[PDB]
Amino acid sequence: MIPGEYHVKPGQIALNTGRATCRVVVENHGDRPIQVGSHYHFAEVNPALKFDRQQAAGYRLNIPAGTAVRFEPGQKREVELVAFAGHRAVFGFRGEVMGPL
Amino acid sequence: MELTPREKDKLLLFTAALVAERRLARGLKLNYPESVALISAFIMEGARDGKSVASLMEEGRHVLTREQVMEGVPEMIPDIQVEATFPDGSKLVTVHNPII
Amino acid sequence: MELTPREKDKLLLFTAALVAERRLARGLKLNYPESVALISAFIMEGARDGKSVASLMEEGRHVLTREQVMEGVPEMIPDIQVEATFPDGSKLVTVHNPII
Amino acid sequence: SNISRQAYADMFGPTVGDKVRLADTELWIEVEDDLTTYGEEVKFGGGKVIRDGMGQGQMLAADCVDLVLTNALIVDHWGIVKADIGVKDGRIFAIGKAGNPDIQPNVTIPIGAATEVIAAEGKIVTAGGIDTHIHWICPQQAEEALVSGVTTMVGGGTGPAAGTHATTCTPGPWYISRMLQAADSLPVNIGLLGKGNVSQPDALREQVAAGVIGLKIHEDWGATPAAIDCALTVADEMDIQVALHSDTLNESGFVEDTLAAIGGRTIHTFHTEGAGGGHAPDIITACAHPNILPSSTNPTLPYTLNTIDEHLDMLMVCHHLDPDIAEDVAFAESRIRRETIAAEDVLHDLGAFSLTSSDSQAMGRVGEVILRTWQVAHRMKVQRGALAEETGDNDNFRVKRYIAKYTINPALTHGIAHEVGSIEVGKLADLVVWSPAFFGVKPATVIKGGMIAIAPMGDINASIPTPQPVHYRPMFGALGSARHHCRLTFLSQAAAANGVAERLNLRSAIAVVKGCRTVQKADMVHNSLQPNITVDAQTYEVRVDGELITSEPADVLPMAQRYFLF
Amino acid sequence: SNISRQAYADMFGPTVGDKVRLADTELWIEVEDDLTTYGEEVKFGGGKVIRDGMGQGQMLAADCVDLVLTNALIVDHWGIVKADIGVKDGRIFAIGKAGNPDIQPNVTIPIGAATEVIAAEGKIVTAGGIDTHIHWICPQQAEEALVSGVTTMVGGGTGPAAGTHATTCTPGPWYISRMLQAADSLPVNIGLLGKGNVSQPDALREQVAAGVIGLKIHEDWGATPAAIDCALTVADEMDIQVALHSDTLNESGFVEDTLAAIGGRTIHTFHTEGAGGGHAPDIITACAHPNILPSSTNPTLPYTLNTIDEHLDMLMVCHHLDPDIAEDVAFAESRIRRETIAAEDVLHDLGAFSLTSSDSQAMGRVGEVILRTWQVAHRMKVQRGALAEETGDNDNFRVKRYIAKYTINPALTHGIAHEVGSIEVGKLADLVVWSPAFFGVKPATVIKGGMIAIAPMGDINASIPTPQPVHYRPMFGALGSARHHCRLTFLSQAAAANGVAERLNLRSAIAVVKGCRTVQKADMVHNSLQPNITVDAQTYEVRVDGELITSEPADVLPMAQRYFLF
Amino acid sequence: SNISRQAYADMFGPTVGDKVRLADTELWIEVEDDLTTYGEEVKFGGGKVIRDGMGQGQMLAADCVDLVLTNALIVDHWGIVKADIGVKDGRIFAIGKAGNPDIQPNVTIPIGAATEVIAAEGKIVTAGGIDTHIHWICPQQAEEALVSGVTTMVGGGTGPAAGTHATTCTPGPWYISRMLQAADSLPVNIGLLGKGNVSQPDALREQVAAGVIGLKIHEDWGATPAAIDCALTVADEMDIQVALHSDTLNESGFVEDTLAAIGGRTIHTFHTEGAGGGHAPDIITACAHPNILPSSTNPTLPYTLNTIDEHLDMLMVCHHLDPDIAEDVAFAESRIRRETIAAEDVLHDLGAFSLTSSDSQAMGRVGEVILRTWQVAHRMKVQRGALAEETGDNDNFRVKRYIAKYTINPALTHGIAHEVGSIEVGKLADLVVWSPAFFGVKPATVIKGGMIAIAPMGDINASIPTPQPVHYRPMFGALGSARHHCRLTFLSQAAAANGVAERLNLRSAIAVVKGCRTVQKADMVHNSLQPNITVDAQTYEVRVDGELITSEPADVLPMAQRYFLF
Ligand code: NI
Ligand code: NI
Ligand code: NI
Ligand code: NI
Ligand code: NI
Ligand code: NI
Repeated sequence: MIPGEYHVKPGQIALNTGRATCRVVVENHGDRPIQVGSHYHFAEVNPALKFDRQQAAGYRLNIPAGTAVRFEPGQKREVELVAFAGHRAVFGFRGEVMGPL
Repeated sequence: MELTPREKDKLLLFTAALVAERRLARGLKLNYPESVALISAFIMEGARDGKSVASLMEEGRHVLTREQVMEGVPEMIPDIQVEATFPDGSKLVTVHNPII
Repeated sequence: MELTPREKDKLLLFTAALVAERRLARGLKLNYPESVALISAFIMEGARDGKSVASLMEEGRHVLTREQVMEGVPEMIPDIQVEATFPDGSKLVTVHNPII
Repeated sequence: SNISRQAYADMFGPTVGDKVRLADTELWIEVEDDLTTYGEEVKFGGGKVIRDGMGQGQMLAADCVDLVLTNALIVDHWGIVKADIGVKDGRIFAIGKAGNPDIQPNVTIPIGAATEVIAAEGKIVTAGGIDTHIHWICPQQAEEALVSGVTTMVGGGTGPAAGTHATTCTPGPWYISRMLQAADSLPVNIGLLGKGNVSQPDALREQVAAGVIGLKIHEDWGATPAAIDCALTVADEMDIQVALHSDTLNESGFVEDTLAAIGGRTIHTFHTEGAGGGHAPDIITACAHPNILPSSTNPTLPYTLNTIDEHLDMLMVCHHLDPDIAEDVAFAESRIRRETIAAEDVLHDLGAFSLTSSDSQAMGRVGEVILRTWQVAHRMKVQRGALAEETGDNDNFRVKRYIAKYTINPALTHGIAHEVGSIEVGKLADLVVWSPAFFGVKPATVIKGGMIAIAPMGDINASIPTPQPVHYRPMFGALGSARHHCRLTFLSQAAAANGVAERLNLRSAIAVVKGCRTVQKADMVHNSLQPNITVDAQTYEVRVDGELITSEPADVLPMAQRYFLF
Repeated sequence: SNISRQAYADMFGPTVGDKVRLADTELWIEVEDDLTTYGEEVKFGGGKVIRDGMGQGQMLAADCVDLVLTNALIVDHWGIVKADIGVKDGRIFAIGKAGNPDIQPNVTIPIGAATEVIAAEGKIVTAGGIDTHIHWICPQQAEEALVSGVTTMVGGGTGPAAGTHATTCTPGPWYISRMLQAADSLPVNIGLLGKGNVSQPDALREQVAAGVIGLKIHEDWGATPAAIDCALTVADEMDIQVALHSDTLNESGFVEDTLAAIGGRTIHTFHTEGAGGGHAPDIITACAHPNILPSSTNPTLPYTLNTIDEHLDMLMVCHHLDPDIAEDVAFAESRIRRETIAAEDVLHDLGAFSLTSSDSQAMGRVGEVILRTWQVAHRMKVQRGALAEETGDNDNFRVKRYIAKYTINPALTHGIAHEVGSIEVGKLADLVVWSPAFFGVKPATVIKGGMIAIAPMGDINASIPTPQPVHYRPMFGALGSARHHCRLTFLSQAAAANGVAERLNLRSAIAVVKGCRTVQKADMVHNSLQPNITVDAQTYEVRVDGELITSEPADVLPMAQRYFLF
Repeated sequence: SNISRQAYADMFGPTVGDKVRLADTELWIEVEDDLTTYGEEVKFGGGKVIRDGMGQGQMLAADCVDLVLTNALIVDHWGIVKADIGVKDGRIFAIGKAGNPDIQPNVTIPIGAATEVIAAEGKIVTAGGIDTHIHWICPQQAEEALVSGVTTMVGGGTGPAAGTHATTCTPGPWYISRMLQAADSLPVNIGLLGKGNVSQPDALREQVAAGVIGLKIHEDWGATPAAIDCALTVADEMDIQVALHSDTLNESGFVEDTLAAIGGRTIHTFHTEGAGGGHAPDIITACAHPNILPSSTNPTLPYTLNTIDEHLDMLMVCHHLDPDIAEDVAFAESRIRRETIAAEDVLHDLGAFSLTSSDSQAMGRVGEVILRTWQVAHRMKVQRGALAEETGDNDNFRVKRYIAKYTINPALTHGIAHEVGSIEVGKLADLVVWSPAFFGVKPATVIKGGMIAIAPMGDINASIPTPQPVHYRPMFGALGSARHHCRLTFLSQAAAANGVAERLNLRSAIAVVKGCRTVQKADMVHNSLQPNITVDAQTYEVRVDGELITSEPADVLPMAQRYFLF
């Protein structure tokens, strides 16, 4: 008896089902660590991250909502991305889209 | 004494810990508020004696064991936090999983 | 501890009873508020130990005698009432004519 | 991407099929549905979802909510579901999925620059409680009730005066006017009860036009068939409710004569089991009638080992009774009966008793309405097993049936269900957030009208809000003009019409009661049973359809010594 | 039907010829009259008298009282009588017999559906006290005074500033305006004193027109004959009272020169015995003049064993005096004299001193005006026996003479006796209910303006209001808008005329002072003695008509250690 | 007549050339000038100077001050001088010589019948503090801050909600309106911060027009270059300030990209050292730019032995971070660096960091802004000796440089220096009186708007105000309508224009912010250094012009265990 205890049913959940995904290799070319959040528009991440921006366009990281991927200075890695949904209008970030796509 | 609202507030905590220390001494298993009070009060006195934050984060895990508290109580208290005036001013002490 | 207003209020009662227990121990005859506090505090601790309402209505008549209190005090206290959390929840204990 | 159910439960709170134990009871709820899109949950914090262009959109204030409660597990009479809750202009705006539609799918609750966030993952959210048996003996009862999760208090009184000590009545226009003025300073919604005992109807209509939303008929002011009939005729004309504490003495008649005076008209019977007052020993039979809305007051909930002992003494002090005056002492064992006290718990479990209430500082504990309601549900589960309505391995139906007793049923009985009482679109945002280990006992946050009004708070000077001592302190929703905006004073339609609010210079928002006369037992959510119930005049045994209804007293209850300092 | 006197006293409280001891003193009051009809007493509770058609009638609100205090034993300057008290619209409506004239005889106070009841059987009811020497050093003094039974506070100050620490003065229009605004938040009636020390009358009239109801002339601001004369000329023109703390130093003259400056005009002399301030060592002779209304402040009441010791030190901290500066220390033994301190008690007993007051946190205890007044009466009875006016075996005359010193005499001196000060028809219902064992020490209920404002209250969450801890808590009469309705801010006639209340947006009810200039010593109820009194300049002995007036210090007093925790 | 300097210091407080130690630190101030005429000092008390015709004149109220603080030792950014201070209509009227010109020479502050007196001889008087990093987590923070000497609080929040726990933002018109209403009940001046994070400017202008005087850009709501640019464009149009907590994660760019987004526009950078938030590990370089006004928050002030240990844990609870989620735990040692924490103290000493602030209950202690600022000055004196600007054997320059960090510099940064922030003619009379032994720790009196609002107060029932227990209690300046008159709610010019005050029925006095866009680092009083500062990306060492800036952690500090009960 633990007050307020959960009895979670075993297994797993599949995240962002039914949306396009793509993998891209990213290298942190800066001298300071950079960490990226689950819903940030990946194409507009800090310019010290070198990768193919045009592929990442309209995508975000395919990871649990609210988690992050960290890139130490020099670090190279392959990430998986999932496309944005809703109206697919991108506002903010680096101010590179600011409208639909 | 010119007591500030925060000093008056900690007097409330010390008194709740006096209630718990007496019950522990009669040999009762302590409940939730009693346990949180007793451990907090011990850390405030360790800061008054001048112990460091690091020493207290550790000693605070040894004030009460699972056998001196009611069932479910160790799980209701994942950590305890309390601030006190150390010789080098106010510092926060966090004791994680204090009841083992 | 998440103390509710009622828990904070009972802390006031426990502290007034600490004032009375010390004076009783120096051998003074207790006054009105001191007596009401000392007996009330004893019943709250009996409910924490798990005594029943009926046992406490009785034991509460034996905490202080007429020789340990000032003149007129037993007459100023026809009964004492106090509520506490028993194992089976809050219950009211009424002690009639507690000072004989 | 996949994540295991266990890490998912840890980050966003439980989802469909997961079960949670309520506090330290034996009751388990199972999540019935989840309104999210997995992967699209909103979570607030550094590097999280709710940020400009991400989970937060570009809309102006009018197009987004003021406050979102994220990942809440709702428990209400209509379901136990995982959802985001949106609040706008002090009201519940939507139960659904929150976020930014520019990049997220199926967003129903839009988050913008104007949106504040309360993170509810891992917590349970309920409506605020509604206590309809308050004696206004002191103003301090409002904060004690608010801390326990009760956000609306209906009752009568003028302070610690003999009349109020005994009865929920605010007598007369002058006292009704002073108490409506004092109500602006209290952080709970309030409606007042006038003195219903009189056989001249005009003396009644004057109280209703002054502002009361109801009349209490109490035997200490003479609960005679003439006074009962007069109060009900006034109630039918003015759309107000009548609360009854009947003639215990059987001085003017027996229970069937009072039932005959009522004559099928809607009435709320207080402390229907009878220890708190009413025809001895059979007022409990009133729950068989379709026009009776029956409540219990809480010292008899649930039946335990010290119940009877404590009761004989508390009878005395309340009512103004002499223990030496043997007439004032012969009626106690006619009033306190283990037989009707044990049957009352079962009647709650079957749905024949529909509301729970305090009877505050007048044989009832103002901060224990919710906790005792759950302790009765726990004791019924342990003794009678699953209800017949129950589906699945969980107690969801029993939880819905009991949460209805201090939320929607009292709001329906009193004519205020259009404003409060359940988590439904358009109603006042009075919400209580609970962590599961303290469900029903000590809440984490109490929201009045869309602002946090009281919450547990640690050291004011600390570097974070969590260091000791942590105790309940009033928040911004409880202060001055913000409090006036986030609470309601309920008035009768006549008072509202006569401009009582402008004349007394009332500062809070006003709401009007309506629908008091048409509500009947069949309208009580999950609690509409009309049993064929009898009480033996000599032995007092209660039978429903010839079967003896009884139960065993607990020696120990949950939501008790594990949580409280004294 | 017959009932014995003893069971009758138990059920309805004492009646004609019965005696009651006041607290633990040696004072006994005897009931002088009883306004009831035996058998027709009203009593509230289940099966009792106050019920529809019985002791409760069919009248509309306008024809019945809002509140009835049943079976009260009144103690006031005019009598010690058993009666019911009726309150209507916040005022005292009748002292008489309550009930329903449809079935009861000789009913003068009608009870209806609109009537609340306070059961007073077995209790004593007095007017609320009136303290006229308050230093507004902190707002917390109002609740301490209210708890003790004082419902009206007259004084001056702006908070804990050197000027206010020393003197009862609210200087100037800006501070007077801010303190009138702050007064709406305090649960007592208030009137303010301006700074009377100035020789330009216009600087005075500006303060009065701003709202003060009086001027204090204090020696720390220069109590010179020019300033005294100027303040009295302004007072005669504007119908306001002058309070005087005279030139202790004899810097500008001796007592007869100050008496000459006054020139027969009405003045209230504060701390007339002189330890609290005034011409050393003979300010006490001022009680011989017909235009002087003399009060004592309370640390010297009654004279006891530790009196002198404690005094030397408290002189210091109040006035802003250096214990090293020998001029600031040579005048203490000229100020503190056992001779005038022992005579002051006797002068109270003879009626030559007419009012008692605190001098709060400025050599005086704000919560001890009433308790010390009774302790002086007890010590005088024990030392001098019965007064000459006394008839019967009881101390009724001495009780009337002393209760007048903190009720009617201060209201007459300050021009507010038309509103408050005694239990008389038409006056504000500021009433205090005492149980006899705690008479003068801790009241059971304090009523402000017809609403209970503060009372002893037990556990908020308890099943009844009586379980521990029981401590004084503010009630509905002390909250927000209800408090504004149940208190009075007193203004001068000029301020009232200039619309000061509308300009500062004052929210409480306003009353105006009048009759300050015509009151004289012969008007002090039971305290109008003008003795032929002398003080020996070297030995300081006080003589009245050549007889030495003195008394013995108590080692132990009643209303002391039996009641208080610390 | 002659008097020795020592007896003179005892009677009137110190004069030119005398030195005073501040509390138990090693800092000494030396009196630089004295505005009195020796022999003509005003002193209040029996037989003293301030009396009718003497030190008190014949002028009407309009020609004299409401309040005089006598013989005060002022400590402000402009000087450490002995002078009398005159207050009139709630504002500072003159710093000079008080008295009666009819008989005294060189009187600049006239004392009349309308003048109250606070005796300041022997005490130090400062302006009230101004804290610009408040999270409105609970209303109790206002009294804790007032007790410490802070009279103006700028911040954002709606109560204990996740958003407010993390960020100083009051999101949206509804919450901004409710918090402006709640602000009338708090005894401090307040201005509110809206949610600055959005890339649609209209959603910003709506918040400003609703009443906020500033926008907070916080990384938990997305501190991206698009949101930063949008908030600054709105700020330049509406004359409001922008406070920044930058992107710690370097997710959208590094520090130079955020510096590039800002584009030379005025901005206030919160917790500039970076432990409280900001580009890791080099946000500290922001103090080199002329358009950046940099503040520190207080848990890192000064650097001591337990600093680092306590910090890792407090990071967690504030921001909504998982200690198990390694991304939510890898950034702590990137955030908490002994290198930047030790350099921050030195940067304060050199004037490169200009303001100190709390970050209340969100990694900062609301009652420790002033005390920690002095503890940093003490530790810098002990470690680096005298500043270059210092003249004489005293630390006057260092005291002026540090007192500026919580008084005038925050008022200049936020556009409110026209109302508050320094003891200068025409500004609001928010003053704090300190006895030297408790300077910076526990004040003797806190004056809000010309009325004492809170002060240490002994036993309410005592014969004087000084007997135990002595603890801080609210005074008349903190009550009801008087409080509304003595506090300011600051609004943006647009809100003021749109009649927000009349529409929300705000009761306090209103002031408008102006001058937020033109203030730059060179305008920070005594704190205008723009160092050529670098941070090593791997080792994090801070260098200014190639010299390593570092310091040693204290094991023991003054203004600590000698004063506090816990
Ligand atoms: Ni009842
Ligand atoms: Ni009731
Ligand atoms: Ni005096
Ligand atoms: Ni005085
Ligand atoms: Ni920050
Ligand atoms: Ni912050």
